[PDB]
Formats: sequence, C-alpha cells, structure tokens
Amino acid sequence: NSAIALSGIVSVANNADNRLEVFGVSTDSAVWHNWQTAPLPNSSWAGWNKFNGVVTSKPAVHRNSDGRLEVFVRSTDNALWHNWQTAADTNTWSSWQPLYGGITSNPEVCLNSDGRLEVFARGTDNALWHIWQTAAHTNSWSNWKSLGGTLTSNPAAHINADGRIEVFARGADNALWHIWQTAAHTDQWSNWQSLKSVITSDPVVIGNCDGRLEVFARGADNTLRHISQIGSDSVSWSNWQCLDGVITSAPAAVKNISGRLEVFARGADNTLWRTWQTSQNGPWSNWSSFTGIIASAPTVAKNSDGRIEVFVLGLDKALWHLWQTTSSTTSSWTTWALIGGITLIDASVIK
Amino acid sequence: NSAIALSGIVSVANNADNRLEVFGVSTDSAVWHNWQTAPLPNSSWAGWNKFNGVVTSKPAVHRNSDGRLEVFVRSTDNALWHNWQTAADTNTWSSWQPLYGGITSNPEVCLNSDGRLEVFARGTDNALWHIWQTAAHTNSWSNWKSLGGTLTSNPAAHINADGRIEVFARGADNALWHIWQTAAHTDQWSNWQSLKSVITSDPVVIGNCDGRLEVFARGADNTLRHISQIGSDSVSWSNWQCLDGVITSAPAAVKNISGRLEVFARGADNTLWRTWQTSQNGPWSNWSSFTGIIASAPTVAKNSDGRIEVFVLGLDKALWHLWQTTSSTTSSWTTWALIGGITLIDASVIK
Amino acid sequence: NSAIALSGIVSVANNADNRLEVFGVSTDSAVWHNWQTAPLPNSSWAGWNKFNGVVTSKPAVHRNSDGRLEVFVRSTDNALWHNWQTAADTNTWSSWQPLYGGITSNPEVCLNSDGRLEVFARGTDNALWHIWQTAAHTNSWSNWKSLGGTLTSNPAAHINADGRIEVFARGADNALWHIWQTAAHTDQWSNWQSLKSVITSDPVVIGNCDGRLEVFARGADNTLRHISQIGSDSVSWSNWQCLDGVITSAPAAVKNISGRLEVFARGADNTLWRTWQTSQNGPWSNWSSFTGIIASAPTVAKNSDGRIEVFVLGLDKALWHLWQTTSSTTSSWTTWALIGGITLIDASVIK
Amino acid sequence: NSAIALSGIVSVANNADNRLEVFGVSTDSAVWHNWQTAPLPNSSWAGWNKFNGVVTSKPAVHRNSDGRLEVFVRSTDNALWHNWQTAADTNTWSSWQPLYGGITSNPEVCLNSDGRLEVFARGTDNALWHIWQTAAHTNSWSNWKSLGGTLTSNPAAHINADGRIEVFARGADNALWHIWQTAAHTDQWSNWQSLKSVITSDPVVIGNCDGRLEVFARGADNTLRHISQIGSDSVSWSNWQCLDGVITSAPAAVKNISGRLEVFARGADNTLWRTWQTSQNGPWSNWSSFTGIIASAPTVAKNSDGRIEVFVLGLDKALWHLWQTTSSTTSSWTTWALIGGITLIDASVIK
Ligand SMILES: CO[C@@H]1O[C@@H](C)[C@@H](O)[C@@H](O)[C@@H]1O
Ligand SMILES: CO[C@@H]1O[C@@H](C)[C@@H](O)[C@@H](O)[C@@H]1O
Ligand SMILES: CO[C@@H]1O[C@@H](C)[C@@H](O)[C@@H](O)[C@@H]1O
Ligand SMILES: CO[C@@H]1O[C@@H](C)[C@@H](O)[C@@H](O)[C@@H]1O
Ligand SMILES: CO[C@@H]1O[C@@H](C)[C@@H](O)[C@@H](O)[C@@H]1O
Ligand SMILES: CO[C@@H]1O[C@@H](C)[C@@H](O)[C@@H](O)[C@@H]1O
Ligand SMILES: CO[C@@H]1O[C@@H](C)[C@@H](O)[C@@H](O)[C@@H]1O
Ligand SMILES: CO[C@@H]1O[C@@H](C)[C@@H](O)[C@@H](O)[C@@H]1O
Repeated sequence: NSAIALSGIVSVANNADNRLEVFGVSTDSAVWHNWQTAPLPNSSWAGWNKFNGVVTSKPAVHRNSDGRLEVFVRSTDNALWHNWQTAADTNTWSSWQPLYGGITSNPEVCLNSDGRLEVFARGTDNALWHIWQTAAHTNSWSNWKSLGGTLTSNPAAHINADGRIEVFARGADNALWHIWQTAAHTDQWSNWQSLKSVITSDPVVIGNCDGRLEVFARGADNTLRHISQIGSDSVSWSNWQCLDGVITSAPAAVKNISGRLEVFARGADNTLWRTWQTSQNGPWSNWSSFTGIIASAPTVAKNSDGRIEVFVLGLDKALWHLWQTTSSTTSSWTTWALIGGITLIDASVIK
Repeated sequence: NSAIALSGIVSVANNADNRLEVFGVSTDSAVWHNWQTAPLPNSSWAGWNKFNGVVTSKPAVHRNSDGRLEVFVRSTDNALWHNWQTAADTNTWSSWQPLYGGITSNPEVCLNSDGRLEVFARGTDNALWHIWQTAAHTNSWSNWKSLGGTLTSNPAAHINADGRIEVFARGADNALWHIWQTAAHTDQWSNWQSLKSVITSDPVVIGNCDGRLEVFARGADNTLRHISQIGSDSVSWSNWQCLDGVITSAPAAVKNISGRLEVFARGADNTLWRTWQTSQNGPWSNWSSFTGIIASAPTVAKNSDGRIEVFVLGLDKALWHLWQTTSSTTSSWTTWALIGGITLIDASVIK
Repeated sequence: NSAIALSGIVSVANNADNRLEVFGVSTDSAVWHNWQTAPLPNSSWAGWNKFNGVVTSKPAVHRNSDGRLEVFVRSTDNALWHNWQTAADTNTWSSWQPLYGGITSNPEVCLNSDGRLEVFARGTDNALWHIWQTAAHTNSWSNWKSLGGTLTSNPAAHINADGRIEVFARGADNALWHIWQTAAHTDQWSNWQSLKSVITSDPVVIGNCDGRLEVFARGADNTLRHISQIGSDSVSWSNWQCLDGVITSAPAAVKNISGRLEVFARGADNTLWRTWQTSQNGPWSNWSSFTGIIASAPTVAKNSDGRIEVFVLGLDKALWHLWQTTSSTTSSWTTWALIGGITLIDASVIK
Repeated sequence: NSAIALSGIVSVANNADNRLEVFGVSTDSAVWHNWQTAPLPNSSWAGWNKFNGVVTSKPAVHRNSDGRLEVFVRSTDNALWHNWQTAADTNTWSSWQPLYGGITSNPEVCLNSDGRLEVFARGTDNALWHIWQTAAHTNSWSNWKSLGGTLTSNPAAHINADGRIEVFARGADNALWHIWQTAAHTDQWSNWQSLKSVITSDPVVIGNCDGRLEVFARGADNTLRHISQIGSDSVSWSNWQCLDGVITSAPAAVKNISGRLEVFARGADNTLWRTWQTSQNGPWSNWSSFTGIIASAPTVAKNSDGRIEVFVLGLDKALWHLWQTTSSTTSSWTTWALIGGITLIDASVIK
C-alpha cells in the first residue's frame, strides 16, 4: 500500500578531511548541525550549531567536488534554498540562498562525475523536477526542468559506475520506477521505466564493487526487499528478493571496506537491526539486533578508518550513535551514546 | 498454511552409462518405466515397461554405488517394497521385494558416502523413520529405526560435502525442520532443529560448488523461497529470501555445468517457469516461461553432455520433455515433446 | 629443458564404497596393492597383496561406472595388459588380460561420461594412441587407433564438464600440447594445439567448480606453473602463471570440499610442500612444508568424509601417508605414518 | 638484478571535475602540463603550458582533498619543491615553493584519509624520508622525518582501505620491501618487512574491490609478477606469481568500472601490451598488443565516464594517447593520437 516507512532523522556527510557532520531539524523548525572534531568514531563532537531560518523539509547534504559541504532545504512557501561552507573543513557558511521553484518532496542531491551538483525533487504537479550547477562547485545554477512522471515517494538518486545519474521513486501504482541519464553528466535522459513490485518506503540505492547498482526498499508485507542491475546498463535487472523479518523504518545501506553490503533498519520490536552479505553477492545473514528502542530509521556513514557509524533518534527525541570498534568487519560494536544539545523533529515532506 | 504444492509426476535417475530413466504410476496403479536408448537428450526412448504390482506412493529411485538402479515404493498395506536392476545398464529387474514397516509419506532414498543406500519416510506415528543397506550395494538391510519428530510433508534427504546425510521436512508448525548425521555414514544423528518460516511444498535440496547446501520451497505467499548453509556445518544458515512470482507446483533445482543454480516450477499461469543465478551466489533472474500448460511440477535431470532436460505431465495426462540445445548455459531450448505409450497419475502420498 | 620431474610412486583410487586403494611396483617387478578396511583416513589397511606378473610401467587405475576397479600396466614386451575386480568392493581379481599394442609411456585411463573406459599411451612411433571399452563397464574393447603428434612426456587425460575427454602431453618442442573430443564420448577429435611454454614434468589436470579445466606442471625454472580454460570450450585459455618456489617432483592437485584447489609437490629441500587458493580462482598461499624427507612426488586422494590424504615414498623405500584431521579445510594434519609390508620402485616409463 | 625498467614519461591526475591533466619534463628541463578542456577522452586538449624553473626529477602530482592539484619535483640542488592550483579546476598556479631537504629519488605523494598530503622520497643516506601537510589541504607542512631502510628504487605509496598508508620500495638485496602506518593517518609506523623475490622495476600498487592491496613489478626474468594481501592487515600476503611474457617497461595498473584489474606494459617487441583479469581475482588473459612502437612505460587513467585512457612517449619524443571507445570493458580501443606542442625527456631520478 501507500505507507512510507519512517525516515532517518538526520542527513550525514563526510567533510573534505572525512570528519562526519550531521544535519537535522529542531523544535524551532530550524536546521542545526554538529560535527566530529577529528575524523574517528570516538572523537568528541563540536556541539549543535543553528542555521537561522524556518524550514519545512528534511535537509539534504552533499560534498562539492572542491570539498565544501552544501545543504538543501525547503522553505515555508515550498521553495528550495541552499547553504554552503565557504571553504572546505571550515564552519563559515553562506547562509540560505534561493533556488525558487515549488517542491513537494524532500530535496535529494547527487554529484555528477564532471563535478556539478544536481538536485531532484517532486514538483507541484507531482512530476520529478531537477536543477543543477552549470559549472563544477560554483554558485551558478540552471533553470528548473521537468523529467515528468508521477511520484508518491521522495526521490533517491545515485551515480552509476560509468558516470550516468539514475533516479528512483515510487510511482502512482506504488511500484518502483526509475529514469537515467543516457550520457554521463548531460541533460539527455531516458524514459521512465517500472521495476514493478510495490514498495512502502523510499528507495535506497548503493553501488556494488562490480559496478552494479542495488536498490533496497520495504515491501507490501513490511519486509526488506532488494533488486540489482545484472549487466553494465540501466535497463536489465534481477528479480526482486525479500528477506524475512518485518521492518518498521526505511533501510540504510553501506558497503564495508571488504566490499560487502550491510543494511540497517528499525525492526518489528522497534530496536535497530542489521544484516550483511555472508558471501559475494549473497546470501544475507539473519538480522542481528542492537539493544535499545529507537524512534527513527538509522542513518549510516563510514569514518576515515573505514569504521561504520550509525545515527538514530532516541525516545528522548535526541540523536544517538554507535559504531564498529575496529576496522574488522566482524568487530564488536559500541552501545548507543548521546550527541546532546538539542532535540529533533521529523520534517520529511512525504511521510 | 498446510497446502502441499503439486509434486513431480516421475522420478528420474541416470544409469551407470548416464542414460536417463523415468519412473511413474499409471492408471492401473502399477509403476512403469522408460529410458533413453543412448545418453543424449535427442535419443529415442525404449518405450514404457511395467513392473507388476499395485502401488500407493510415488516411486523413488537411486543408483547404487555399483551402478544398479533401485526403486522404492509403498504397497496397499502401507509397507515399503524395493526392486533393482540385477546388473548395471540392463533391463533385468529383481521384481518387488519387501522391507515391511508402515509408511505415510513417499519414500525418499539417499546414498551414503560409504556406498550404502538409506531410505527415509514418515511413519504411522508421524515421526521420521529410516532403514539402510548394511553393506554397500547389497541386499542386506537394517531394521527400521525412528528419528522422531512430527512431519507434515514428504522428507527430502541430501548428502553434505563432508559425507553427512541431512534430512529436511515440514513440521507440525508448518516450518522447515532438519536433522543430520553428526558423523558421516553412521547412525549418530543430531536433534531436530527448526529453520523457521512456513513452507507450502516439500523442500528441495541441492549442493553448491562451495560445499554448502541450499534449500528451496514454496512459502506461505506462494512464491519461491530459499535458504543456504553459510559455513561448513549443518547448524548455521542464512536468512530466508523469497523471489517474486507466484508458483503453483513444487520447484526443481539443478546445478548447471558452469556451477550455477537453476530452478524450475509451474507458474501462476500454469506454464513452466525457469530462473537462474546471474552471478556467483546470486542474484536471480526474472522468471522465464516455456510455452504450454502443464499439469505437474517439473522433474529435472542432466544428460551425459551436461545438457539439462525437464519432464512434466501434460494436459493429455502423458509425459512430455524438453531440453537445452547445447552445453552452453545460455543455449536455446526445445519445445515440449511427447514420451508416449501410457498416461500417469499422481500417487504422491502427501498432497 | 627435457627433464621429467619425479613421479608419484603409487596410483590411487576410491572403491565403490570410497575405500582408498593403492597400486605400485615392488622390488620383484610385480604390481602390489593395499586398501583401507573402512573408508576413513585413520582406518587400518588390509596389507599388501600381489598380482602375479612382471611389469615395466607405473600401474594406472580407474573405477568403472559399475564400481569395479581396473588396472592397466605394461609388460616386458611393451604390450598393454589390464586386471579388474570381478565385483565392486571385493578382492577377487581377473588376473592380467591382454590388450596388445606396443607402448612407450605409462598408460593413462579416463572414464567417458557414457560409462566407457578409454586408455591413452605413447606409441612406438611417439604418437598418442588410444583404445576404449565399446560398451560401458564391459570387457569388450576397440582396436588401437592413433591420434598422431609427437610426445615427450606421459599423457594426462581429463573429462571436461560437458563430457568431452581432453588429453595433455609435452611435445617435441617441450611445450604443453592438447587434443580433445569435439563431441562427448565419440571418436571425433580436434587437431593438436599448443599451449606454449616449456614444462619439465608431466602435466596434471583438474576441473574447477565453474566447469573450467586447470593444468599444473613444473616449468623450465623448476617452479610450479598453471593455466586454465577461460570459457566453456577447449580452445581459449588464460596466460600461464608461475608460483615462486622451486619444486623437485611432479605436482598433485586436489579440489577440497569447499571447492578450492590445493597443490602438493616435493620442494627444494626434499620435503613435501602444499599451497592452496586463498580465494575464488586465486591468489595462492605461500608454500607450507610438512616434516620429513620424501623420495617421490605425492599422490593425493580424498576420503569418504572429504578429508584429504597424501601418499609418498620414504627414504626406507616404503609407502607413507598423512591426512587432514577434520573435514575443515584449515584443519591440522597428521605426520607421516608407514603403510608397511613391501618396498617400492619407480617403474614410470618416461622419467 | 639491479636494472630499473623504463618509467612512465608523465604523471597524470584527475581535476576536481575529472578532467585529465598531465605533467612532464621538456627539453628545457622545465615541467610542462596539458589538460583536457572537458572530461571525456575525445575532448580537445588545452595545449602545453610551462612552469618556470629547471627540475631534476619526474614530477609527481596529486589532487588535494579540496580538489586542487599539487605537483612535487626536485631542483638542481636536490631539494623538494611544490606548486599548486590556487583554486580547483583553474589554471592559476602558485609557482614553485620550497620544502628543502635533499632527495635521491623521484618524490611520491599520497593522500591520507584525513585529507593531508604526505610525500615520500629516498634521502641522501638512502633511507626513506617523509614530510606531510599538518592540516588538510593547507600549505602548512611538517619537518622532514626518517623511516630508515635502504632503498634502491623509487618509492610507491598507497592507502589501505582502512586508511593506513603503506609504502613499497626495492631494497639493498633487490627484494620488495614495505612499511606501513599502524594507525590510519598518524605518525606511528611499522618496521620494514620484506616481501622477498627480486624486482627490476619500481613497484606499482593498486587496491582491489575487496579491500586488499595488490603489487605489480617486473621480476628478475623480465616478466610481470604480482602479489596481494590475503587478509585485512598489512602483514599477511599471497605467494608471488609471474605471468608469461617479457616486458621492457614499468607496468601500469588500473581497476576498470566492473571492478576487475588491467595491467599495461611495454612488451618485448616495444609495443604496448595489455592483460586483464578474466574472472574475480584471476586468472589473467594472454597479453594483447596495440600497434606502434613506444619509448616509455604507459601512464594510465580513467575519464569521467569510466573510460580507460593510456599515455606514452612516441619515437618522435612527443606524448601520444589512446582510449576505450565505450564504457564497456570489452569495448574496442582507438589508435595512438598525438598531444602535440612539446617533446619530453625522462627525468626519473633512479633509472
Ligand atoms: C519552476 O517551476 C516550479 O517549480 C517546479 C519544481 C515545479 O513544482 C513546477 O510545477 C513549479 O511551477
Ligand atoms: C511515466 O509513468 C508515470 O510515472 C511513473 C513514475 C508512474 O507513476 C506511472 O504510474 C505513471 O503513469
Ligand atoms: C517398524 O515399525 C513400523 O514401521 C515404521 C516405519 C513406523 O510406521 C512404525 O510406527 C511402524 O510400527
Ligand atoms: C522435535 O520437534 C517436533 O518435530 C518437528 C519436526 C516439528 O514438527 C515440531 O513442531 C515438533 O514438536
Ligand atoms: C597397434 O599398433 C601398435 O601399438 C600402438 C599403440 C603403437 O605403438 C603402434 O606403433 C604399434 O604398431
Ligand atoms: C602436431 O604437432 C606435433 O605434435 C605435437 C604434440 C608436438 O610435438 C609438435 O612439436 C609436433 O610437431
Ligand atoms: C632534512 O634532511 C635532509 O633531507 C632528507 C630528506 C635526507 O636526505 C637527509 O639525509 C637530509 O639531511
Ligand atoms: C631494514 O632493512 C633495510 O632496509 C630494507 C629496505 C632493505 O634494503 C634491507 O636489505 C635493509 O637491511
């Protein structure tokens, strides 16, 4: 059906020096951010810092090709705004600047392989729209342009190994649909094509170490399902497979430094669950639980030494995190620790 | 729930010279058999030949370690009987000889790695029972002995790569359960352990080319699901995965000569469907259909040159087959051809 | 150059019940054999038993498709003779029967996938010759027939996964050459083709679990080298790779029950060395040594529970063996133990 | 022995927008550079542009974590100097700035995973020395510090998947030696350890998509050899393997967008040769030749759409290039095309 599983409560990015930095919306409806002081999971965090301005979406973040983080959000009148570091690895930001338009989803940002950011969002006519940097890592943007379709989830964009951006979204029939650049980093796009099934979360996309994209989503029966490219184009995919175990949030996927995939999701008992590929391309482990009730989907990242780190909303409405203790992929994990200073709200547009 | 998907209509074996031979039950309630005259899929078949005697199960067949085929069936009073070739690759059979007992499933036969046949069946108390050759390829059998449990499907047995027989069956809770030799070819067995889930077919088991067993079955939502060993013991398995596509028979699995798995099943439109692993351990292709409505599950085998061949019941109640045209695993396939002479009935005990 | 590294001192086969049985030539110039009483590496051995008759080659053995072992040897006048078990798993043998011809290598036997044994040997004109069973597992043989070429090593034959026999031998230029059935189990053969390089041992061939043959041999610099099929035909192969470490015998290859390859050879210090694939298709481990000076190449086999076992000639001129302690492929190993009763000689024709 | 195979004639880097840029030494002994105008292999090139100043090494280049290219070279008095783009993707450079020291190899630069450049070179005492940025992408450098050893080749540095820099060099015994950070991006280093063998080129290092480093080098018999990590630490490696085919330059390695490795080297006939992995981890293809005699080792890079591109010195002493025609990894290749404007010299210090 048409449910959208609970989103992650923050977006995360690595800075130019790989320090992790998180962005979320507080009770004042402003975006706040916090960062590691050094790029290791046991680092202190700087503390929560506000960007002035009321917002009405989850903030999206990406690192420019010159190392500067840039954040995208929706304003009260549904326009898109963006902020950026004015130099890499520095806490001096531009404050919010306008890209106009009217959007009806969270904004989603991807980096073209020619160094230009590109933003995707659902529009007021429910089509997919996009806007892009016209020169790499420069505040020079295109006009808005439509890619059509009818969307019923937030979009997810990811670059193929050959540099073609590909965008995924739920359609009017609740199936997963996708559309792609047919030449890398150009405004030449395919038609929409359906990958069928029914999904009940936003899609989540990752690249494998054989150059094939893989998509994860919750399905109609509330279990995790996934599908992958089988060749070196966007057209031909595997069948869908679902894994046993009811999940109650969007999934978050990560490729560990051994090249194998891991997926995290809130489980049926409202704790964080993890599953991983036990061999090349499969199969998948039984889900393993971490202690503690959580109140959002996980958001996952990797530190400068490869260690996986996970962020979640706690029952105190604050952000908590845990991580791998060693770069070994069968390393033990820490238990939830607080990143205190503010509490957060779920501003995701499509919920 | 407690449905058991339609079974295959014949069992099949390779003779000592790899000629295929099929066994099924005709309208007279007798077992009839037919064989290739030469071990190639385009060979003529000898014609259907009767074993005298009324039976009340699907016949099971296995090749002894001396090359002689041996068939196991249930009689009207629920006892087990067996017949054998008196020399490899010859049509001179022993006629039915008694192993007594009382069984309430189809008999299932496996070959120990010390060359002794072993037969498994559900008993009159719904437990798993077994009986075995006490010397390899010899008509000298043990007494019947119980392995306990409560079974609600026919059993499926397969040997691990380390020589330990492992038996799979649906239990009273409709989950997949299993039990195993703890030392190869000995009467030292584990306790029953559940692999969970719910299955609505008999389980079907195959060995991968990394030494790991994999089990296929139809699930509660009538799609194919599968699970595999993740290590080099019987205890630790993957999570279950289900593949999209409703199936309407038991599946049949085969390892092609490139070492990759293929599964065949009757689909939702009552045609034969096939899916295959597109890479090592996964993922799986979309199902592909063959033309023609079929009236049983497929039974699958491989010829002396590796070519896959599939048998099914047609709407005329006769046996049909098709095969790969070349030893290439992306070879085209023939269309259904008749193996005429008799018509067949489904004598499977648990249906 | 034209050296041929020291051969194994026995051939070995698994009986129908998987008991290991070894064949070698004693100081009386007769073939003697010995066998496990039960199919486990720690089993007692029956004791050494003689086949009457003087021989002038290493004996070759293969199991027929009806489970009966059959041995091939050369007589004083260079004719081929064979002996067989008259029933599987029994010590009642036919005594030596004539196949005539004149051969100038050790005989090499392979089993076609239609159940017919086929023997290859160098002839008096240095070409490759062959002779075969005309019906599976029957004492009915063809006439001798030439496959041409010029051979400078003993031949090695192995069946492809699609049932085509392929034969390998060193040629007049000291390179590895090969020739193959172009249809499985038929007398339709390719032309000779060179795989180039230079080898200084007989070639040793094994099948991988993706259906590709791989060939091992000592090279000109006395290190192990190997080459593999890259597709699903006999024509297209990889480049050669050599592994560091000087070896002083023929290698012996085995596929462990995890599907990975291991190679054993006498090393530069005259001890047994082993190397194994640390991942799928590679790379290879550093050689690991077993304690004890040895006086032949290893001969390797697998027991009914998958455990690898190795046989060698000791400095006392008797046969010794060691094995894996568990079915785990990183299991510890036993130390050399004697299979006493006779001493052995190297009767290999081409040395 | 102590030969060092011919080096590449340029270094290459991707700009922040992925445009390729090459650096080499002309007949005036100055560094000149040239770049793609757009990041595609069929792009025009801007033309050759000079950095004023006489140099006495091959120039090394790396992209900072803020996207700015930075070049390292030796001056007449053997000191290290560096130049950088003052903004990403712009042709406004700092001109040469001093890092002093005295070096006796080409400088080699690597990027730590905390965004700090680090430079390695042989010193006047033949030990390995290093110097580093003390803050990411900032002109603030450490003092020089020794890592000891005795070097007889230029060093090669590469980051492990867990963020630890590892450095490779030939030692006084002509073997490959290595040393590594024991904590990522810290000045805590291991002792030197030997990987044995004998190499007759500089080592060339790449990371696989399972997180394992692999090293290529020419060996004593002038063939390509390679060795790889087998676990997730720096300590345990495979045996060495050599591939047939005599090579007459350093090799250049690249990971294609399907995750498989390819190696290029000048061959025995003075043409460019290529070999590639035909499966996961192996084996390797026979070498394939491109038409045309070449006068240096290849330098290899990848374009924004994944396409591989190769640079070489021609017999006219100018730079030529060729590339893949499509993002397919079995795509055809172009033939050599000139990047004209200057001629080049081999300034590599250790030759
Ligand atoms: C620029 O156009 C405005 O913004 C787009 C993103 C769409 O919502 C469109 O319907 C709207 O008119
Ligand atoms: C082009 O197709 C349109 O857009 C897709 C994204 C889907 O919503 C589909 O149902 C709709 O008709
Ligand atoms: C030998 O025992 C008989 O046969 C077994 C297979 C069981 O059905 C048992 O209950 C029955 O009494
Ligand atoms: C040992 O457990 C028993 O047998 C199994 C095969 C299952 O039927 C289970 O429900 C039952 O209690
Ligand atoms: C049957 O022919 C005889 O045996 C063959 C195996 C060859 O040695 C041939 O030269 C010889 O004449
Ligand atoms: C067909 O070629 C012949 O036989 C091969 C086996 C090689 O000995 C070769 O040198 C010889 O000319
Ligand atoms: C800073 O030290 C100088 O430069 C180093 C790189 C070494 O060559 C050293 O011997 C020399 O004295
Ligand atoms: C620490 O060891 C020293 O440095 C290495 C790099 C080698 O040159 C070795 O021969 C030398 O003794």
